[PDB]
Amino acid sequence: KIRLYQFLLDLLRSGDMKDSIWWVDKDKGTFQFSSKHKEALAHRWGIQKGNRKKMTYQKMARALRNYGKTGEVKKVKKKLTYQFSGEVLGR
DNA sequence: AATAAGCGGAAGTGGG
DNA sequence: CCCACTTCGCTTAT
Repeated sequence: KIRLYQFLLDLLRSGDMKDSIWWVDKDKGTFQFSSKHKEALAHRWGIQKGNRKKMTYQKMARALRNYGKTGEVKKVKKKLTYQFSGEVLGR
């Protein structure tokens, strides 16, 4: 199956769900979620995984926080803003 | 109080 | 048993 960071990057690269997520600085890999439309994006994540329960942004963001040590996706100090690693962007 | 964003421990569940 | 997520209490700022 597809990893969450790759699902998010795929969305960004295709301009699907443009109301839900967008680049802030695409060269740096900084991207941002919509306050009001993030739940439809998380909902789509959960379906794509076939999960038992419905996926919510909180649980998606819980998953994102695990990337913080290994580094694929880091939280930026702005509202709803994260950043892909350079390694993630090069692939 | 209310609310949205943000955090991390911990047990559960996947993985041709 | 780790991967790679998946499913409260706490905390801060408005």
